[PDB]
This record gives sequence, structure tokens and C-alpha cells, in this order.
Amino acid sequence: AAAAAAAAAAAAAAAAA
Amino acid sequence: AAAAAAAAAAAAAA
Amino acid sequence: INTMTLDNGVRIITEKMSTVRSVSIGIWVGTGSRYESAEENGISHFLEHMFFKGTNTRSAQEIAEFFDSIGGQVNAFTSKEYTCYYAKVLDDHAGQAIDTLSDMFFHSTFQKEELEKERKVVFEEIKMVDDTPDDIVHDLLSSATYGKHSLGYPILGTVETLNSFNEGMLRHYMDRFYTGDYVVISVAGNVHDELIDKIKETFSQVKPTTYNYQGEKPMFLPNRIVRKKETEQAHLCLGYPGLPIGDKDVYALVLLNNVLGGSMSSRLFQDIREKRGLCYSVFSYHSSFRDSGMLTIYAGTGHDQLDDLVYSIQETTSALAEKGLTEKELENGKEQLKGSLMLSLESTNSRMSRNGKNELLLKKHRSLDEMIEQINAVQKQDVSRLAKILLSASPSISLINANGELPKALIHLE
Amino acid sequence: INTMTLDNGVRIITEKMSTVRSVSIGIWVGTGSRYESAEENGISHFLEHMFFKGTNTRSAQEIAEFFDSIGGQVNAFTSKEYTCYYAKVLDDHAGQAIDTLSDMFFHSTFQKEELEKERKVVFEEIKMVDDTPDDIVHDLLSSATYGKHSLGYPILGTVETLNSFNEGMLRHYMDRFYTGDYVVISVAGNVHDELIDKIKETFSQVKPTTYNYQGEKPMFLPNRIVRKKETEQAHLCLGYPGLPIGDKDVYALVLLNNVLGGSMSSRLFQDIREKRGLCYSVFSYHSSFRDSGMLTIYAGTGHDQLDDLVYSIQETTSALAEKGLTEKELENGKEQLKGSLMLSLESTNSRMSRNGKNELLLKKHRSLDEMIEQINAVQKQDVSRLAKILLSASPSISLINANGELPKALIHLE
Ligand SMILES: [Co+2]
Ligand SMILES: [Co+2]
Repeated sequence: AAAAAAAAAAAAAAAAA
Repeated sequence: AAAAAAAAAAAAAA
Repeated sequence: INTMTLDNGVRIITEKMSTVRSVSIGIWVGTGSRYESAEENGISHFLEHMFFKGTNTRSAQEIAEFFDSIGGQVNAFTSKEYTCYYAKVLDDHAGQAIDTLSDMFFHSTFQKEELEKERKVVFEEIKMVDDTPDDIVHDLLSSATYGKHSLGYPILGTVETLNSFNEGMLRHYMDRFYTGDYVVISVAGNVHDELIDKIKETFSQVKPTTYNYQGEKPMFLPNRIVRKKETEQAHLCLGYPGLPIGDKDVYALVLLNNVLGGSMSSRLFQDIREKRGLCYSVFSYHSSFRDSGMLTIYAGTGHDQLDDLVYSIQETTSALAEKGLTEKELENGKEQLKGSLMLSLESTNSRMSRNGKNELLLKKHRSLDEMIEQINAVQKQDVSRLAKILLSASPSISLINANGELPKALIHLE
Repeated sequence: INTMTLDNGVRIITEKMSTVRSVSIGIWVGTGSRYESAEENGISHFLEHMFFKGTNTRSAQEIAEFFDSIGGQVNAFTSKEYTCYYAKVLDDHAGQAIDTLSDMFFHSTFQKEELEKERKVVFEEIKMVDDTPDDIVHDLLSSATYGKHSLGYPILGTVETLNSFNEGMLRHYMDRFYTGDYVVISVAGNVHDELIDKIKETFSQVKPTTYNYQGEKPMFLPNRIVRKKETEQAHLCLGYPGLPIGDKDVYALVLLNNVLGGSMSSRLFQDIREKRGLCYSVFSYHSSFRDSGMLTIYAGTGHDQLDDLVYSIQETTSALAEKGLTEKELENGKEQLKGSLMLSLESTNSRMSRNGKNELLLKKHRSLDEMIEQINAVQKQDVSRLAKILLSASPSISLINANGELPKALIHLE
């Protein structure tokens, strides 16, 4: 897909992502 | 449609 | 969305988008872990890795260097009924991308040196997926649901089978399945005829499909698999019968899953997470195959809360299977599906992927308006009647936890 | 890329695109785990979660139902130096999206009932990353590297800390940082002037920043953490010194990481996986903050090859540091970054997150041509130099394995 977010390498910290 | 199962574990590389 | 069938059977499905400057290329092969046999389990996935180990003119590293110089957006994945090799590049490199992808497809050099090597990587891949309880739990669910059927085989295979693998098995398999009837090339984005003809010219080399594959139908059984592992949470999966790819009532299932646990407003997200605070992650998804299909629910909670989670989920799946959908929910589901679909029209991979997958698993091409009609055409009771048929069944169960013993998910007391 | 500021201090950064229907709204706030203090560790993140638990106008469920009705493309996350709330909606719903996001930002009530159940989901969210060894090991590394400084504290916070977070602690924190100087609304895509007016008229309400955060600067400690966990693989993380967010040679660091383990053709990927097949996963990434930064390497291998894997990663980083990189490798990187950047421009969520993050952390923006030049300008001299400075330092180690003891191979390293 295209829609890109802005996470890191490894450490969950979202609603359900 | 799309056939996206659960957690990925069949891709090419990390 | 143009489509094209060459004389060997290969199909070229294209979709031009002027708004973009990129282009997604995909080589979709109609085979997967489902088409394998006991001894060759994992062969499909191994072949997919081996396709990047080197050709007669490009070595493993040269392949890597090329795709990196064009953004690095190249990936491969093996499913149960299809395999995929795709890449995204800028218009001015599509030709080269096709040449490299092509050469990998046709002229790969399965050197024992490189293959002995790759076998080890895949062995790590297996262990890594194993150290991911929230992921391997989904695989076990397929094993408990289908037993010895090929659908119950893990896509990565086993350490045993992999050790038996060699250039011989690879080519013997590649010869039967990587042929005319199974190959589909999907291209989306800013495509120019030149490139398309290049694809046409190149994939003519694909040998006609001569092997007649005989596939048996699967039986769904509410069996249970449990695994004792040192974890904080209890990883749980429940399986319910679903529908097979072709089925006419697929849009009905899509909407039914959306209501179940396929969104934020879904019953499970609200009942189990928002209200009970039991799970950070709870969701549902559906897997549709040729002859079979199935609805899946995942959930993870602290051990001490496992029994409560099963009950809570049970309650949610009942009032759904029994009473059904509401009019507000049915439309909310549609607004979502239409909305996401509309939003995906901006990604070339997204279209490329959709196109190649439907052409391969439906032998049909569905336009926007066509898919949209379907979504809207779904009546509130189609979903309800479906939820009643599918969600009533005794579910198959997968579970990973500390004590490694099944909880109290055999009786209906609370 | 038009950038404007209101009186309260909040900045509005926007970017109109012309081949898209969607729009991406993002509410950036310059505060995260770094800005917290021991006792309120986890507040930044727990807050991000409460923003979806209900307001006076709409309930947690109505909030879920709204975003679902518009694709479900919503989400939020928390980092060490910033928090983010965003959505992707078809323009005809962008106004409604902003109305819902505003209500959450301003009139979000932190009821005793919700704040209670939501504390649990984060307790589950915490255990979930805990069950994911290839994920938490990265955090265990941040801990070793920064000891007891806030850069070492987990985003999700600790369980003892969450256990006390009340509406008082939330609002106290929130009423300090969620102010003019930290707020930055970013919009990209089918941006209409009408929406920008609705934004200005809404985020003007945010109160000016009175509080004046004074923070300590971190210090790199070549420490090591080891956690014993029943696993199949030994998960290793090695951190090295990096560079600050807007440092002189950031792009040289980007290119360095690229050659190190940042791509298929990187030294690490080719040496550890491609030639030895020691890992399925081996990569590197840079983490840069406004005053510090680190270069991180990751690798998963079976419990046995942990000694072998270590010496191997050692050689590579050793050789890179000492001998530098070739011009071919440097040119291969520029093409990768340039091409990667190009393909990203097609995404709305991609441009929004870039601008918002830049404004919030660097305050400066660069057109595509300005970005491409910066990438070109980098010299092999620069990169190879940096490689020696950074990769010649004693690294920090975070390790998770079956026995929970450090490997013998984890010694010689100068
Ligand atoms: Co979170
Ligand atoms: Co794989």
C-alpha cells in the first residue's frame, strides 16, 4: 500500500497497531 | 478484495 | 483494467494511472502450501526464497544491489493458494525491474552452495515465527481445523521436510506449477505499452501447463491445539467455518466479519476491549480458499483472565449468531468498506495486488462500481442469516499459555 | 508546504497535492516519554489512549463508529519526543474528521470508569510486547544505553506508574505540554481552504505555553541487559552512538546505516544472512533525538550460533569502521534514498507525517529538490569518517535467550 505512518523499529504504542 | 490473514511470517526478508 | 491471455496460458492484467509516476509489478503464481504433498511441504515457500539466491548472470548480491538502487521496494510472499513476487519502481526503471524479475523467474541457478545456505535462513524464519506466540497461534488454528489436509500445513514447512529439499525437488515442483495456467502478471501505475510488450515478449517463454492437479476437499473439525510456553498473555484463536473464494455470499461475509471484530465499532472490540478491558488486541478475519473458507477470532489476555475471555467472547458470538445485525451497523459496515476501498485507489501496489489476486483466484476482474454495487446490494438479513449459519458451529481452538493446559472451554456455565 | 502560526503559538503546516481525493490530518504534539519524569512515566502514551475513551459530545463507541464510517483510517502513537493523532479521509468528510479530533483534543473527559478499564488495555499492551522478544529487546537496549535518564524509560511506562495515573495527573501533564508551542496541526492531500479555516478557528482555542520544560541531556553508557526467556532464538541488540536530529551529518548517518544493515545489500545483511545464513532477520536503524542519537543493530539466531553470530557482526562493523565504504556503495545508497523518497511522495499520510514531524523537531522544511541535493552532496569521505567515529565505540547490549546469561563471545571489542 501507500498510506504510511511513522513508527520505529520495535515497540508497540498505538490504538491497535 | 484482499486476502490479508494475520501476523506476517511468509515474506522475503526482515 | 486491461487483461491479456498469451498462448501458453499466462495472463497479463494491467491498469494505467496517469496521476502516479511509479509502477507496481507482480508475478502471481497460483500455487501455495495447499498444493504441496506431505513430503514436499514448505517447497512453495522455499522456492520463493530461492528465487532471490541468484541467476546465471545476476548473483544473490547483485539482485539485492539492483532493487536497492531503485528504492528497495521489492518483496515476496507465499500464501496457501498463491505465491507472489512484486516490486515498486519509478516509471524510468520498470523495464529494468521487469528484466531482473524475469531473469529471476526463468534463469535462476539453484546452486547447492546457495541452497544449503538459504535452508538455514528459512530455519531461522521458522524459529522466529515460533518465538512470536501471537503469530504462530494462528498457524496452529489451521492445524487443529484441518488435521492432515494440506490446508493444515504450515507455509514454512518443517525442519524435516526442509532438510529433504534440494534442486531436484525444487525444479520438479517448479515445472508442474510454475506454468501457463498458473502465472499471472499484474502491472499498475504509470505503464507504457513498451513495457507491456516487453512483458508479453518475455513471459511467452512460460511453458504451457500440462500437469493436471487433483485437489481433495477439506473437512472442518472443532479440534483443539494447546501449547505450553512461558508467556505473560494467553494467546487464543477460535475458528468458525467460512465461505470459499468463489461463493456468491462473500460480500455478506466481509460485512459479517466487520461487525464481529473487523473494526473499532465491531462487537468484539467494544464488548471485549473497550468495555471489559480484557484485551489490547482482539479482532477477527476471514480466510477464503478454493473449496473451503473460515472466520477467525484472535484474542490475548493475561493468563489469570483466560476463562473470563472465552466466556465474554462466547456471549459476543452468540447474540450475533442469534439476533444478527442492526440496520445502523450494516450501513456503518458499508460506509467503511466503500471508504477504505476508495482510499486504496491511491496506491499502485494496492491496485496491482487486488487485480492480480482476483484474476488469479476468481478468473474475474471487478471494477470499482462493480465492487461498490455488491457492497450496497447486501441486505441486512443476508448477513444475519449468514452469522446464524457460520457462528453457531462448534469452533476449532488454538491456544498458547504457561501451564499449557486447556482452560474451562467445554461447558456453557457462568 | 505552506507554514503558518496562530497567536497561541500552534503552527499549521499544510501541503496541497493534485492527484488525490483523500486528505491526511495529523495533530502533532512535541511531547512524549522523554519529557516525562520517573513518577509519571507512561503518561504521554496513556494520555494518547484516553483521547479515544469519550468526550462530552461523543462516547468512546461513537468515536469508533465515526472513524469506521470514514475508512477506519485513524490511529495514534507515542514516541520519545512526540505524540501523534491522525486520519486519512476522503475530502468530503475531512471537516467531520477535524470536528471529532477537536472534541477529543479539547473536551475529552477522563471519567473514572473509562480511565480504569483503559489502564488494563495498556497492561495488556505491555504484556503483549513482552511476549514479543524481537520487539521488547529493542527497548531493553534503550534502557542499557541511557541508564535512568528519560530516554531509557519505556514508552508504555511501568505498571507501578500506570497504577496511579488519575484524571489529575493526566490533566496536570496535559495542561502543561498540550499547549501552543507543542501543538502542530499537519494536513496533506486534497487540502481545501475551507478546511484550513475550520482548523484555524478551532486550534486557536488551545492555551498558550506558560510552562517552561527544562531537560537533562542523556549520556551513552555501553551497558548491557540480559533477560532469560524460554525462546528458540537468542535476540541481540547492539547500540552505538548516533547523531542529533538536526545534526550537520544526518544524511551521512542515513547513508551509513544504509551500508551497515539498512538494506538488502548492506554489509550486515550480506554477511550475516546472505553468506552465512545465521539470521532470517538482521538489520540496523538510527534513532535520533534533539540532543542525542544512536545507531542500532538487531539480529535473531538460534541459541547456539550466538557466539558465532557475535563474532560475525563484530567483523563486519569492525571492517566498516576501519576501511569505510566504497564509492559504488555510496552511490548505491543515494539512488536508494532518492528513489525511496520519490515513491513516498505519492502517499498523503507520507507527506503529512514528514512535514508534521519536521516542523515539530527541526522547524525547517525542504522542497523535493532541496532534499535530493542534500542526499547527493554527501561524500564517501564523510560517511566513511563517521563510520569510524561511531562504530569504533563500545556498544550497549540487550539480549534475550534461554539461559539468560551473556555469551562468552561478548568480550573482545575495541
Ligand atoms: Co498504545
Ligand atoms: Co519467507
